[PDB]
Amino acid sequence: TEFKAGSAKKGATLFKTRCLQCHTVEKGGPHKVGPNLHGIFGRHSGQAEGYSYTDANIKKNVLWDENNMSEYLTNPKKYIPGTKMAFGGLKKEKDRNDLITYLKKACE
Amino acid sequence: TEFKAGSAKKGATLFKTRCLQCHTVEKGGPHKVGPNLHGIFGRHSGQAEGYSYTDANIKKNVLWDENNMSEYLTNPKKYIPGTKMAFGGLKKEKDRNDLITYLKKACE
Amino acid sequence: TTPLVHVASVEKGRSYEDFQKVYNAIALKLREDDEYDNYIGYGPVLVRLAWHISGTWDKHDNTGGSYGGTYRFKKEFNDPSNAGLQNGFKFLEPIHKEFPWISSGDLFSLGGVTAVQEMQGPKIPWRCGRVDTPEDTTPDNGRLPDADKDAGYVRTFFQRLNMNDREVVALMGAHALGKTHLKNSGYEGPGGAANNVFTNEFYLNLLNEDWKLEKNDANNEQWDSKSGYMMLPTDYSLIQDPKYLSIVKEYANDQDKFFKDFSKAFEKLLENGITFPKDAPSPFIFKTLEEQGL
Amino acid sequence: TTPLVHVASVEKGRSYEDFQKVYNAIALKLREDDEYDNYIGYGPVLVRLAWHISGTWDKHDNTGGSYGGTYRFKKEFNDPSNAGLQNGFKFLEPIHKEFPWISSGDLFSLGGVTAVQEMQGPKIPWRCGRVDTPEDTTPDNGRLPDADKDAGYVRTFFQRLNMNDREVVALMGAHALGKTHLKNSGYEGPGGAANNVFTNEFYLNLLNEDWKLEKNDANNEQWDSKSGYMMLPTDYSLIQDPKYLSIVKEYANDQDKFFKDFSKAFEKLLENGITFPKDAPSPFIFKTLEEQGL
Ligand code: HEC
Ligand code: HEC
Ligand code: HEC
Ligand code: HEC
Ligand SMILES: Nc1cccc(C(F)(F)F)c1
Ligand SMILES: Nc1cccc(C(F)(F)F)c1
Repeated sequence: TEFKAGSAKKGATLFKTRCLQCHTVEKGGPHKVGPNLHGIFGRHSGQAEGYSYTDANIKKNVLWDENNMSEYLTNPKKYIPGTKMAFGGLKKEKDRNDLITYLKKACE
Repeated sequence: TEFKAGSAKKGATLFKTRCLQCHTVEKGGPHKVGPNLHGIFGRHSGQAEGYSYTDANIKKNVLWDENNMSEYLTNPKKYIPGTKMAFGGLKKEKDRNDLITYLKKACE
Repeated sequence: TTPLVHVASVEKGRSYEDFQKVYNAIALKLREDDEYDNYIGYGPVLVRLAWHISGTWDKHDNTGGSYGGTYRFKKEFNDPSNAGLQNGFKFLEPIHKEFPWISSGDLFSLGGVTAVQEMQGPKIPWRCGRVDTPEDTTPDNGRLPDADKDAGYVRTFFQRLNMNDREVVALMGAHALGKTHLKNSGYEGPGGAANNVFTNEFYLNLLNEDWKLEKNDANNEQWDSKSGYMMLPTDYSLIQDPKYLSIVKEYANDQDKFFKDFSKAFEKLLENGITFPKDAPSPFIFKTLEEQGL
Repeated sequence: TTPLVHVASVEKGRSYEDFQKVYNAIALKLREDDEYDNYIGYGPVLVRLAWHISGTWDKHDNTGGSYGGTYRFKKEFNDPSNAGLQNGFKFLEPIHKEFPWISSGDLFSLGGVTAVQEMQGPKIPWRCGRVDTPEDTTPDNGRLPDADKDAGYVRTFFQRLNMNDREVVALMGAHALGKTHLKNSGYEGPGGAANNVFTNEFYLNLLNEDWKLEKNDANNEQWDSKSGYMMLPTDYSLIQDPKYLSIVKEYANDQDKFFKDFSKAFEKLLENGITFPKDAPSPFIFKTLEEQGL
């Protein structure tokens, strides 16, 4: 795949430091600043029930996979103009591989 | 110091892949494309015995320490305009830190 | 005798392109050293640094201020109010080596401007020409504000920096960035979820979160929310004061307006005490890394 | 119906500034991903990719070439002579998504120009206008040269690309870059010590190294030196041929002249088969990251 593979332990520390303040992962986890991310892979954007998305996120209507995730996490406002996710972006490839690797298993 | 002691093992892998093709480090090691680097720290630039330097390396006359070595390795022809050392540069700080740490020990 | 005047003097032969490269070097090191402070990064401490070297100013006799770059001297460097700013100075140290021509004052203020812009904040116009002054011009400790105070104290303090209500509430929005560290100031915790992106979250959290006054592990009293956010007593006093409250509500509803006002007050903060000659260059607007294709 | 015509059409609403940003993105990833191929970096493989997409050109019917960007299709993708170029494609794909307005051909060729310049090579003027063409226009396999040949084969092959003796010897200087990999081509080893910095080393090592003809572990034969360098049989044929030899001596003695001739030949290579309109803009000379302080 275009997405290689990274460290799941490193990804975990990235998520807790840079993602956890807005996102929960486990099943039944509460919506916070951002939506719960369980089952995010294999789901179209803006379709988690209970969370109020921007029109931009919903209209984007992309099927989340390892690749378009990487693109989105690099620069969220560029991939989805008008999104309300206030994030600096993962500017390092390895960090993106590491986090997406962790995120895949964590949101099973 | 401004320079920090990094990983000597990582510095060794850095040296093997990016330096060794032009430099040896152990005592009395042969001159190749570039000068043998034994006792480089605390020695003025262009003082290795038997090697033919450029007159830009000599006229620079810098007392090599861990600080100005970091500057040199970042960009050789910027620190010493006219050197015949063709090397891209260690652009990452951690890489420089690691390599110097290895080079400190290896060139004793 | 006679009032102290600090005249902006451009570094010899330097122009916009020179300072854009200083900006870029700061911005790149920002992105490279992104692990600092549990991946908050160096952004927030750089704007706190610009504020602390500027916040020493006294309008009455033009002592202190960003002009002299006196933070490089021991007395100011070891000010208890500056605890934790060493990291920001260490950060800029290699930058100054690469650009030895730039004055300390210009480097510190540019650091704050660069950090704000790279964190997606408003563009902050910046002017060069600050000049290093001797060690004996270094301000005494105690000129920076204390956190354990009320709205009256805030208003009175900022009078010394020639700042009005609208200016102080705007500047205070910077407390969306980073966090308080127990080892540095005796307070602990972030003010919100978005810690290294410049937004109006400080104002929204101030009136949308439920706050409780508690004692932290240093026995200092701070306002805590159930979401895990904190506010300093001086921050919370902005919604106790009726005049401050109306402005807080304005910015909470209009981030564009907050950006405009912050940009003005922050530049004013960084330029307090400086006399710009009539033939001095127009202020610089630096391009971000993203604007350069990065 | 004669050779078909490929008309350069500038990407709608794009100019120098847009392509410089694509340049920067490629250039920044080149600096970041420094571990690839045991710290050689992606430079050499991007140069090879630019050459391989261009080297399919046939002057007689104007098939192949960089214009159509047909390497993105399976047939040209799995060309056994392109073994290893997948790494270059994967390097460029995230950048393609960042600037989806750019044609595949412009992107592949620009990668080559960026790699050469960022490896401290000469400036290479680059023109936009290549346009993506359907899959049925994809060149069949077998159009690229065989490395196990002599000077006569090399001279005749390059006539198909409209290159003369001086152009071919200049282009071949790029074989100072990177290395042969046994798993890709059946050949193993670098050609010199300076593997990811653009110099005239190819010509110097060709003349000053002691070469011996040997079998490698793939049972192919190559010229090896005791210093641990290798030369392909086609490369060594440049000093077996009298006309090639004099030009080789020339570039060995004068890197400046080599830089100038390589720049011309590489641009011509990347532009073979393309018809540029009268109202077409002048070619771009991109600034390096170093020049921009990026
Ligand atoms: C708050 C400060 C956040 C941080 C830090 C991160 N995310 Fe986020 N995220 C946030 C919001 C408010 C939204 C909704 C945006 C909108 O326009 O509605 C999101 C969205 C996402 C999504 C898409 C969810 C979906 O389409 O159903 C993903 C996949 C996502 N966020 C992931 C993510 C990761 C991996 C982060 C850190 C590395 C991260 N986010 C940071 C709020 C915030
Ligand atoms: C060839 C391709 C080289 C590579 C790769 C590296 N170096 Fe180099 N180096 C090379 C030459 C030809 C010279 C002499 C320059 C001159 O003008 O004479 C040098 C020089 C140095 C020096 C200075 C030695 C002195 O002043 O006595 C140092 C300290 C040095 N080189 C170190 C070094 C390191 C650490 C490298 C990789 C990380 C490296 N060099 C790469 C040739 C080449
Ligand atoms: C325009 C900028 C600005 C202004 C004005 C400002 N601050 Fe803050 N200050 C910051 C930023 C940004 C941080 C976060 C630094 C970090 O995360 O390392 C900070 C940090 C702090 C800290 C905690 C430092 C630590 O590391 O624990 C205290 C205490 C503080 N400021 C007090 C104040 C008080 C009191 C006022 C005014 C009454 C004030 N500051 C005004 C920008 C500002
Ligand atoms: C102007 C550029 C250019 C031209 C022209 C060119 N090459 Fe090379 N080629 C390269 C570069 C750069 C590499 C090293 C790439 C790497 O290290 O991944 C390479 C590598 C190779 C390899 C080894 C690839 C591997 O990974 O094992 C072979 C075989 C090869 N070239 C054959 C040829 C032959 C035969 C010719 C002409 C007769 C030719 N090339 C002309 C740029 C060029
Ligand atoms: N004192 C202070 C300083 C910066 C940020 C904050 C926070 F974000 F926590 F409000 C508070
Ligand atoms: N293809 C290639 C690549 C690098 C070096 C060489 C050598 F120097 F061997 F010619 C050839």
